Amino acid sequence: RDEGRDVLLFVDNIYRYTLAGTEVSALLGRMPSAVGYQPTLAEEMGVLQERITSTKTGSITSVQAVYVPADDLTDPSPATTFAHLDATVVLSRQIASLGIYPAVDPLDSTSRQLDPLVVGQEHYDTARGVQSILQRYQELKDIIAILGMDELSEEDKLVVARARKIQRFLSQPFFVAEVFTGSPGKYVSLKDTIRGFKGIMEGEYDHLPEQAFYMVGSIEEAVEKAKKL
Amino acid sequence: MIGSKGVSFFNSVGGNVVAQVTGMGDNPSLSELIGPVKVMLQAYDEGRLDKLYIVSN
Repeated sequence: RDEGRDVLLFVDNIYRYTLAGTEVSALLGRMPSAVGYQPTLAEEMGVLQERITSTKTGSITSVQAVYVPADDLTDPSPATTFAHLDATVVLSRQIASLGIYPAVDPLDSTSRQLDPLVVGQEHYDTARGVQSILQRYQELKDIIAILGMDELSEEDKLVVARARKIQRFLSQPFFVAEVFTGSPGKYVSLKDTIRGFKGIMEGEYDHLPEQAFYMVGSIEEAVEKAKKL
Repeated sequence: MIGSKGVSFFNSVGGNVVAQVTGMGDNPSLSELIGPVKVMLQAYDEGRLDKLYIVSN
């Protein structure tokens, strides 16, 4: 960095680093913090995490896999790690248990730069639009389970239907993931990602069944898949 | 249209509702049906209807 300007920094499990510091904290002879963690969790994280940054002399792009223990996003490691991230995408087991294998929870996952002035209005409105209807769906999820679909208004009925399309258009096969799954990979333009979701939300691709959207690239793939089935 | 739930549904999905009766609940009567039926009948008399169906379970 302090010479050449543009570097990438990938780190597997910053947690494994904090976790290491915990196995030791006992023997280092300091009292235990909350949940048996070190009292120095706040700093041990910050020191390392504060090191990664864009200098005047050169910037650093960096993604890193922060593990969350026992699925608890309230567990200290994740809880404190959050503040140190520009963009924070989170994968939930519930979304995986379905079949969506970029298992990102599009609701609890956010970025500090999902800003209209930054990413243009079309991207923003589309992002928050997709976010909303997907959240409105989570609310209806309760009454559906107890009283069935036939109890929704014709409008809310359409809300869940459109949402469930989005919910599985979020999915797509990764190249690296071909090894253990027959599905060949795909790569979607940031341009297409907007075209499709904006599109589904407008109500264009309704007629198509849900499976048409599950595990495909651009929307024009969802279309062609609808033909086969 | 006969009954609230049908009036609401076709109010949403769209349709040409020429007349309606609602709120009979657990006490239906011949009296309250005379209205809507008279309308549909009259349409048949005037040639504005060539068939007339009942739709129920």
